[PDB]
Parts: sequence; structure tokens; C-alpha cells
Amino acid sequence: SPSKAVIVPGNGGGDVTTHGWYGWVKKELEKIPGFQCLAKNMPDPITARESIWLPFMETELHCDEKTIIIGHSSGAIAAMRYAETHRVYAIVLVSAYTSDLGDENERASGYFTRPWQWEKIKANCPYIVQFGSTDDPFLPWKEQQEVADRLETKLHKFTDCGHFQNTEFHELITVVKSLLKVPALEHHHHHH
Repeated sequence: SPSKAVIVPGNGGGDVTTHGWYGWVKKELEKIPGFQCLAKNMPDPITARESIWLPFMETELHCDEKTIIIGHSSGAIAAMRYAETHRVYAIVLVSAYTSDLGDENERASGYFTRPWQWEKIKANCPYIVQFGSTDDPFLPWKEQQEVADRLETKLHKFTDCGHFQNTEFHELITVVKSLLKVPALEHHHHHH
């Protein structure tokens, strides 16, 4: 049973409470009786180092087996790596990808220095939902598709949402509410 949602933003100095759609979503989720939504500015906001973000997610955002982690861009990457070694109720990935995109700041994060442990993630997180747009100026659809295929995510594919940098996100609320009802699990494939 999920007790809270935690928002892990993409990299950048923007204050999480007033940048992008994080704040609006947090307020909408807080309208749900008995629910909570945590969103805090991340340590090392620019480079989003894995060695910094994951420990923060564990002790400061208290990401556990009763948490729905909503990760955006770098935050989606962080949630995926987090799920390789931690059990989580669900992860909602917004604008996920798989490589450093040949970008030095992405490489500096340390998230892409080795292959993705897809099966471990799939085993540690029963519900993986994904939002992605084919017109994302930052990411090649191929990589968003790779995440969808390897994690067998429930994909919400759009064509005009870019990198999801608007201020409201109703569809995300609908997803979180569906997760709170604990939907029936779909037939997936787990391997060694």
C-alpha cells in the first residue's frame, strides 16, 4: 500500500516547488485524503551525481516499499538506478532514457557508466509507468523506447509534450490515483 509519492526532478538549479510541473502536481496529490507528496531541492542539482542523489532519496526523501517515485529526466534515471537495489511500490518515469547522450554533464553524473540492470529493476518495482513524447528535443525516442521495452512499462506516449516542461500535468495525477487503487498486475517476463 503506497503511503506517499516522492518527486525527483531533472537536473538544474530551478527550485522544485516553483519550477516546471512539480509544484502543481505536489498540490494536487496533497488534495488526496491521507496521502503525502515530498518534493525537495536536490543536493548537487546541476550534475545530479548518482553518489549524491540516491543516498538523499533514501534518507531525506525516505524512498521505500510504500513509495511511488515520480522521476523526471535525471530524476527518472535516478529512480531507475535506485530500483536496482531498493524495493519500491511504483516508479513513474517522465522522459526516461538510457545513455549519457554524448553529453559531458550527463556523463559526469555517473548514471551511465555501466549497463542497466533491467531485470533487477523489474523485480524490485511491481508497477513501472512511463511518460514520453516523440518531440522531446533532449532525447532520442529510441532510448525512451528502450526503457519501455526493457522494463515493460505502461507507456503513455505523446507527440507534443516535449521534455515535459509545462506547469500542469493532469494525466500524471490520474496515473498516481490509479496506482493508489492497486490495479491488477499485468503479465510480464522476468529473467535471470
